[PDB]
Amino acid sequence: SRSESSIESFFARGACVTIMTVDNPASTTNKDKLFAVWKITYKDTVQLRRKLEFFTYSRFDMELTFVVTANFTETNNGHALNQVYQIMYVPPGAPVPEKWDDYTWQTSSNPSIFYTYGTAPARISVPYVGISNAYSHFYDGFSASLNDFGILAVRVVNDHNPTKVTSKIRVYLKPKHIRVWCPRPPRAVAY
Amino acid sequence: SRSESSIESFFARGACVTIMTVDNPASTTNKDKLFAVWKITYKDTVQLRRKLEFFTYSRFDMELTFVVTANFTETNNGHALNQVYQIMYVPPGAPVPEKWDDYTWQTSSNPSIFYTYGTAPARISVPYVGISNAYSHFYDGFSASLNDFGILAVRVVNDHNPTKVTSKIRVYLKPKHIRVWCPRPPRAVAY
Amino acid sequence: SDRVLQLTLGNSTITTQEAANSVVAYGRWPEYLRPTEPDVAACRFYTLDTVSWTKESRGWWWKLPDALRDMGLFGQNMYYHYLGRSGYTVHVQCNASKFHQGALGVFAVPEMCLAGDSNTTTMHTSYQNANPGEKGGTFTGCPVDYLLGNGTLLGNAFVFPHQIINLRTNNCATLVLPYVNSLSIDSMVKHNNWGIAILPLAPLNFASESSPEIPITLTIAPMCCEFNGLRNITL
Amino acid sequence: SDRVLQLTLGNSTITTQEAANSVVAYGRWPEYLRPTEPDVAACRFYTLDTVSWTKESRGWWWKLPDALRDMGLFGQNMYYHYLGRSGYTVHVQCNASKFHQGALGVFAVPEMCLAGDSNTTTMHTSYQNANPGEKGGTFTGCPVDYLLGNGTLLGNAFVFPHQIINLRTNNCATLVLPYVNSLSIDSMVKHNNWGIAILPLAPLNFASESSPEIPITLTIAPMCCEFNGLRNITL
Amino acid sequence: FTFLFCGSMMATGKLLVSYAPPGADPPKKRKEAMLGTHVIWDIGLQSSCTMVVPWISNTTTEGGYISVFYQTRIVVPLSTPREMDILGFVSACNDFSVRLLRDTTH
Repeated sequence: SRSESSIESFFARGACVTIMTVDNPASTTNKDKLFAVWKITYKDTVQLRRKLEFFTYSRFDMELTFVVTANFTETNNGHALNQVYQIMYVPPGAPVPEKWDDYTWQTSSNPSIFYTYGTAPARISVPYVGISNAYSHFYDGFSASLNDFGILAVRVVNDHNPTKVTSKIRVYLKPKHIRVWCPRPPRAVAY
Repeated sequence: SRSESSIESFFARGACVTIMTVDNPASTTNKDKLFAVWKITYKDTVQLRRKLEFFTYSRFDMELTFVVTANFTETNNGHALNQVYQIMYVPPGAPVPEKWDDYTWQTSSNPSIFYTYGTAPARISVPYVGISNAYSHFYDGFSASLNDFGILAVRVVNDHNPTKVTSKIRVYLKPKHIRVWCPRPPRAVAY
Repeated sequence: SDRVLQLTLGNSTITTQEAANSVVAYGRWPEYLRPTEPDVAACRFYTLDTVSWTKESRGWWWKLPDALRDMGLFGQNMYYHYLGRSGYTVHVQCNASKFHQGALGVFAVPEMCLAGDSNTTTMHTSYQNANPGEKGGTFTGCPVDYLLGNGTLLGNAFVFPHQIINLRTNNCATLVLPYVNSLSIDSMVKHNNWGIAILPLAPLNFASESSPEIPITLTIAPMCCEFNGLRNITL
Repeated sequence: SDRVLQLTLGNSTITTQEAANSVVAYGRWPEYLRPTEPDVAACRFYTLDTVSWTKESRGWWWKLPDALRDMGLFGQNMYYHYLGRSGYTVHVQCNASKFHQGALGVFAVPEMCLAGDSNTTTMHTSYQNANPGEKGGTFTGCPVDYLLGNGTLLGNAFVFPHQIINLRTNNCATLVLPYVNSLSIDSMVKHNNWGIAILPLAPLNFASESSPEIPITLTIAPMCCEFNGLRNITL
Repeated sequence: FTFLFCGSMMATGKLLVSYAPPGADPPKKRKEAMLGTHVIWDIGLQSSCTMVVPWISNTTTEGGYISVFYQTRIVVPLSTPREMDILGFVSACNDFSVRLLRDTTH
């Protein structure tokens, strides 16, 4: 009897990949400026990374869940109306945004999702968007530059509010329908 | 193998067309007065415009999505109860409103949608409302005055509040079931 | 084992051990991509630099097709074709007596990378150092031997298909590796498919004084090779 | 003549005149010796140095296979095989208008020797001077033009198979020459089978001022080539 | 690739269209291009030349090259303008398609 043990249940978990931070300041703070940009990789985390690394090749439908919690940074009795956050999924190779202003931010192509705080977390799925037939966790030679599933972009959709509201985008990934080729001994230590 | 490449997926995108601004002032501000009026065209934007312009004739079911975010303009600790915004879709050739007061604003014909802030964005659809068999992106000669899909109208439904709440209507358009006749070389530069 | 037979791939002459157990990588045979197909011209035994297994040795390693870059016909197609794929019949023989004692470990690592926990940046090593040709490379006690040169505790190096040349048993290694990679065809020049490494499992010990060390041999034959687009015939 | 068709010997592209009369040497077709057979690799159109037919010209000449020594695949087999034989489809086109007047003479001399009544000693000329490659040689008014460069009154140069590129007729030359020699196979390096020479029968005269001269082109295809013994693959 | 010879009916010559697939560098001398896939195109026989390009792939870093060479040279009849032109027309093949939709507008 061998079930839960199978591939489709070795990765059938919702593990965090990244934690991105945004804000809605009325003041001029260009550092953590409104926008948040992060390169879609598994590389940042630990848990999910080692798991995949048991193999050399893969194919997986890539789903993502975005729970978003906020708060008021300054010790003030100030207020804020419920907010919205546009989550821009960017497919590999496109123009990467900076200033939350730019044309790219209107996309007309890139799938984006607007979410209103204080509800059931954000959710989408990107099927096997491999430029090859598989996602090579390792690649020996010269073109490291992995595969690239794209980049995630989130900003505060609502305008500048007298009371600065800081938020966080906890990103989780369930690699549904995963397939793997030729295993390696796993990484002994830490990264 | 040619799919995503086909017409039904060349335009199967939700691209912004316009960003309209409203307010709920207790003070007398007749400029950005309560009402917002905008001529339904693709002409304002860039991205969506060039796309269509690849062809000379078209038919498309015209859907629209209205995400609405707000805020308090004045640096005050003042408050506001959740609001509602009547979105008036106006079919081409009707009386265009001014003062948010007028008879037209009661319509009895024009489809309008009331929305309560802080939920799933506003959504409707207008099928091929062409006075011809197709929407000519270009038309050579004399009657420029395009085709006219009508005008969008939004106001704050709730009465005057001591604390002035400014909102924005981000309008997106997915031209579902689109059909095109005789292509032109696309516009080289900018508009 | 006696009754050993030679196979002549037109030009090449073998005279194996006999047969005494062979290894197929994940029970798969090299078959054609479903192009320039040289067949017999570039599907014939080529012998790499015979290396010296010494008491002190840490091991050896080669990349595919890298090693066979300077190999006549196969190497031509390789250099004259942008797109290309192939298979390999690895044959590592090591002959000693009944007065020598040791165990050889031949592994087949698809994409055999080496060192640097600087995942941030891999390859790093220079193009020349990453591609040491027919002459081959050696592990060091940087290809850290007991970490497969790649930070991974060697005791598991048995994940990849392999045979153990145990002196007191078979004096040969026979590994068949069909084409592995995400791509259907590949830049042979730039990308290395397989990694044939040969490390000592048991050390080399010889009775009294004899052969102060012994020799290991790698002759490999390309299996069903093909290529795309004949580029400029640069001579 | 219109309706001209291209033939693609894998790599090569032709687009002939159309067809307008071809010549078979002694009504014989190149057939296999009844070996290394490259086929399509070395049986594909190669273009020699296009030369300039000028009022003043005396003629031009090439040796087979000599000219095609520096020709990719065919030249490899040629240099890598001690014993070897072949055939050739000589195609000499010369395009002008209805404002040019002249007559070109293309001859196929099996063993086209040049000069020296010193029968006592032939060859004499140096190995390099006897083998001028793709670039070709020219007659002089020493290859004495009206003596076929070989002491024999040119008026008879019509013994060998030939076509006359008469400007006002066909703007092409199509000569097929099966393998001729006493031997069944030969030292391609050392021995030249055929001699394609092209001399003016009528001079070049052009109306008023136009093309101060015109161009002649030699693209030839080896016909059923084979070789014996693959020597050292010297790269 | 399709070429239109924009010279006189009276004018002639042979040109050479070449394509060295990826990896190979531009073939600097006639011979180098000629050695590979080449098309000898006679002017004095037709104005229309078409040479199809085989297998290629994108990520918008190096591909192939297409080149034109004076196989022979231009034959001018009598007193005709010694400098005429040519027109090139590229078009996709049946097998040509696309994937992953992006943009650019300002």
